[PDB]
Amino acid sequence: ALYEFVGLLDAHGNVLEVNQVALEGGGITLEEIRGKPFWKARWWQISKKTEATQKRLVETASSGEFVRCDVEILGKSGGREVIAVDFSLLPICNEEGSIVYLLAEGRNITDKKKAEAMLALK
Amino acid sequence: GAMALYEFVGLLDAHGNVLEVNQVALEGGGITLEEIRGKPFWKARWWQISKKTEATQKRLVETASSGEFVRCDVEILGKSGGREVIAVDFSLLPICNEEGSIVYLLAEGRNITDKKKAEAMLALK
Repeated sequence: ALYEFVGLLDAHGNVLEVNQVALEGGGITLEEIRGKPFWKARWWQISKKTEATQKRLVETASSGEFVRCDVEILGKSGGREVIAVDFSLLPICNEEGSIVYLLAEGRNITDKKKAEAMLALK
Repeated sequence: GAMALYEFVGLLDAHGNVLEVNQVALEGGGITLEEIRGKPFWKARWWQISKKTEATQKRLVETASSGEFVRCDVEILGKSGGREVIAVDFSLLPICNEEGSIVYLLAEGRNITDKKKAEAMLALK
């Protein structure tokens, strides 16, 4: 559905723009994180594993690969509280096909109706 | 400095309705996001120098909405809270999702006013 959180990154994952709702959820101001890697921002700082995971998702998108996965973030009450989020990274190319930005999107799934994945039988 | 690499940017939906705009663009136009959110980009005050400028921006957004990349120079009410005209190198990038469907348009612009002034001076014969 239309995102709840959204951010624009350059192709190295550095933060360019972030909507107010995401900044309020993480307890972060844009000026504090702008120009620096997205994985360093507080949303991704539950642990060294969550940080590393997000750096890896940014590397995958920076390569042209679309990312979608459920993740946990410090994303509620000014960075105090963990929420689960459906998270996506869209590589944005220019007319020649070179990746120039990344779009980070998320929606809070903490109250979303419990859903079943499609699992292979084999 | 380090951040000079980017100036105005906005995120539109696939039909050009406004979703997000950065503060440099809003302050330069004297516009708040709430006056323009969910309504066509070409109705926002940057593009209202005349009916011509508005009609061209609507064409540019329809071009990008069809999946084509747009870049060209334009003039906007984009300095001193919308009070002054600046020339801008303006681009719209259609953004596709994983299935290849257009989901958003990225609007970017850089102020090239001093740049055109300099080109005109170097052009003097």
